[PDB]
Amino acid sequence: GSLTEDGLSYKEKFVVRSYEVGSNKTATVETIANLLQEVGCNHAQSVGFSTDGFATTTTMRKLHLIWVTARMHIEIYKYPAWGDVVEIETWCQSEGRIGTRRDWILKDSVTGEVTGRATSKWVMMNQDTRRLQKVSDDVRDEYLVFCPQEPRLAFPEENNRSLKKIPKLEDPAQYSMIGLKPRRADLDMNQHVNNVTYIGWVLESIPQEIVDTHELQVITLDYRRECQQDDVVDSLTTTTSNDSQFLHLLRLSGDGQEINRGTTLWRKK
Amino acid sequence: GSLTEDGLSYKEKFVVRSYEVGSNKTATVETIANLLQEVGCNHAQSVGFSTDGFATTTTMRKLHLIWVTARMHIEIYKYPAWGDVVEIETWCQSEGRIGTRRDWILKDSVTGEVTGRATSKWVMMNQDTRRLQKVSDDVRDEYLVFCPQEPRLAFPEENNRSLKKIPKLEDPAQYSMIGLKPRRADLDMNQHVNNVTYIGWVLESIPQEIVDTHELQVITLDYRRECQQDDVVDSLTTTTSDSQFLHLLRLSGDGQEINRGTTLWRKK
Ligand SMILES: Cc1ncsc1C(=O)N1CCNC(=O)C1
Ligand SMILES: Cc1ncsc1C(=O)N1CCNC(=O)C1
Repeated sequence: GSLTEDGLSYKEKFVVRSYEVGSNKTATVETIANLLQEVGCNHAQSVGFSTDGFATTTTMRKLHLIWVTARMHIEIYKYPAWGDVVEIETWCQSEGRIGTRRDWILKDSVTGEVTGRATSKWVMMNQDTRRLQKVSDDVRDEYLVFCPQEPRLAFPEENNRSLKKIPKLEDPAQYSMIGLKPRRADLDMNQHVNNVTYIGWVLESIPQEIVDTHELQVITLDYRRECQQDDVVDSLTTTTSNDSQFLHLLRLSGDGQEINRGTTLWRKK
Repeated sequence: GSLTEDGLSYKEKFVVRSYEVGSNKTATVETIANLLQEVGCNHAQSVGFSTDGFATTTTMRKLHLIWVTARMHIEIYKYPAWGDVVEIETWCQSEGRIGTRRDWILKDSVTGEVTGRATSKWVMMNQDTRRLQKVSDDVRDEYLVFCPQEPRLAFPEENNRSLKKIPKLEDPAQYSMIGLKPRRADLDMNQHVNNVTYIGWVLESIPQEIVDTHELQVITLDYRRECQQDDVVDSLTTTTSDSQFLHLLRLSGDGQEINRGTTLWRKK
């Protein structure tokens, strides 16, 4: 991988692995999400961020602050097959005091065509108190160093799916998968549950017949609260709709505390 | 990746990923096991095996046969850190009518030193009846085309750890993790639970304090029966001792054994 000529974005190629594919012999959405996270991490290292798994700036370390995901939105047109080379371009942008955004474009390395796109919103959090906060002036000035100054969006459109409000699923759910627990392979190097695991848990309550007959086209996931290593999760899904749409909810199995909410759009194979 | 000059082994380089590492910022044993499986699949594709996830020969397809894992043994001296390049060399060998073996050597790409080694035993199974079989004359002939004819072993030593008999853990277990279930990311392209998932489930019953203070040096795992997509597993562990453990994976309900194994850990 490497930064582009202007030093304002980063590109990396990946060869899709045997264990990274599903029944259709193409990359799962979890493999796509792991690759987005990997290229994001390589971009951060290349522009001088912390090499400790937290990707913080100098001002962030002085104030004991970290970036936490608020939303992930992924749209896939073609999933790369086992053995194909996918090229992913990524860049960051500051959104005033709200937070920051990381965007991605996925391409077929051979044809050069765009096969997918993604966007993620990140918010500032104090590492100690776990309280969300606004982005300060000094942090906004550090982002100018490596971010394009004219707006560059993976999802530019006037009314795009990436910015839609997601409602809270009402009981009873149409489908459910209960008692989901993370194992050590679900944790990152800092022992927090990997953001990609929440995607897999959301999808666990989609009926197998939908997965067997449809391709996942869009997924939008809101991150409300973290699942801990010793927490147990319930994944709930209700149909909201040639195209199938679902509303999703992840909550703690005990008290029912919400951890994530989201939506998926599937098209017939 | 590519076959070596003699066409009897295969080499591939991997850059260790951010999500592939543990708290020590080095590759987990599950990442090592996934990389062994990946280079194994690339080797099979390059020597003309089926490209459907089963890696069968032409006589295996006519007889409706597939290879199933009987044992996996991995010994790691140094786990590669996040961003390091690891080089893995793999080859196969026929063991008469018993089955076949796939062996691996892991090296630090920069220094050229051996940082680990692995060996796996595979047995023939009829895909329809699920009955184990011996390897027939015709499939032993096909293995001669891409396997070294003089013995090449990752664990050559007589009476080594990779060939030891593993006992069955007796209740009560000292430690346990119950109610483990596979999700879709645990399945392979043919919807069977990935062999690497069983390694993770074995390790789930090791106390966190052992993981925090020790490095895993050796793991030997026997595969007895497959966990299905709708099965629930209990992982049991008892200390037998350097720290050594005896492990058992069994179905949550009736207690049917699926795997048994051992691990050896060294103080950090
Ligand atoms: C530079 C940056 N700005 C907003 S997100 C982000 C980033 O690259 N990451 C990936 C690693 N860990 C994180 O928490 C965030
Ligand atoms: C060629 C060969 N011979 C014994 S094991 C093996 C092998 O490469 N694999 C990896 C893919 N799927 C399998 O079932 C076994």
